[PDB]
Amino acid sequence: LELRLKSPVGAEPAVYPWPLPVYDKHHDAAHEIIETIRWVCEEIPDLKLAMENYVLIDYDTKSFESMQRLCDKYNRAIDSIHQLWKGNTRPSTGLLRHILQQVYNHSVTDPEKGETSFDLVAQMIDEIKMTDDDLFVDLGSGVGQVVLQVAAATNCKHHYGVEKADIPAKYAETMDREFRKWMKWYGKKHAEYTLERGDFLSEEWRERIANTSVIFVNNFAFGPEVDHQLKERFANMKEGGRIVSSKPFAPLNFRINSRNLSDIGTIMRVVELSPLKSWTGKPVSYYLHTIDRTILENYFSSLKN
Ligand SMILES: Cc1ncccc1-c1c(Cl)sc2ccc(NC(=O)NCC(=O)NCCCN(C)[C@@H]3CCCN(c4ncnc5c4CC=N5)C3)cc12
Repeated sequence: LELRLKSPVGAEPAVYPWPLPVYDKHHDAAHEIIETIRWVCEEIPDLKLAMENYVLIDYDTKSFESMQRLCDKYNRAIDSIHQLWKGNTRPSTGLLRHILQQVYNHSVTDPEKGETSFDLVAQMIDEIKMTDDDLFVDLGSGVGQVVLQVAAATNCKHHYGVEKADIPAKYAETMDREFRKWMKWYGKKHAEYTLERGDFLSEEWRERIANTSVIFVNNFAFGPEVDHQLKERFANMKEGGRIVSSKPFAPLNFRINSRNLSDIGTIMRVVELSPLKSWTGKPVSYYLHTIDRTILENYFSSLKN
């Protein structure tokens, strides 16, 4: 008693047991199956032609037979297309959102222990414009969704996620497995990444932060001691190093003077960025900090002149 979806690239099939799992009040495996089929049909125009029209319209998610017939029709169309062909690119943004949701639903089995975030991360990725020279770190990466989104979208040398908390770091291990598996199932390419359990305030992480060109950090809920210690870690970063955060680490209007020479504002430019400046989501801002020690050098040059 199960349902199978054949991979469009010949990987192992996706196997779902019956009764199908319900993930939450807004997500279930039946709709995940239907949406997976629809995404594969977008990926492969021949597949849409091979598949009969009525199949994705006339379906009963509460009927094993109807869900089985839907899977059988898609599976037969995959076989016909595989036969036609007998004669790895980066996923689209829409497909990537589906993959990340699918990876999360299969990994976070008990959510008690995405949408607006996804589109915001996509905006941040578009603004920062990382290259193969960059090293990316999401400081306090949770279950790893931001790292997975960035790794699937950019060509950074490596993407890292560091998470201290036990429950998220444990779920991240499954998120990592499920992501690699689903990305292979669709035949989609992603850059290298690592989800690690650790403390970003450790001695090991002091040098790693110093050597990171792009840091993303959701610092909104951090205490003043974590924030204070992070500013100290950022003070070792290279010129041009960037920090994208949910709360600024220095004032937007920082003005260097004789009384504030110890502030992080002496060595970084800070700008408030917003998708509102065609966005229709939450009126949210993010903060881009760029390491620039010329702020401090110019102040000293002006003291001597
Ligand atoms: C996109 C977005 N959507 C909604 C709101 C905001 C945003 C947002 C911006 Cl707006 S900018 C931006 C940049 C990055 C990110 N990334 C993530 O969201 N990444 C996932 C995510 O879940 N991030 C939060 C994980 C929090 N953790 C459980 C721990 C809490 C305690 C601390 N901690 C911890 N870890 C390791 N060592 C440690 C510590 C403490 C001391 N030493 C981590 C997000 C955003």
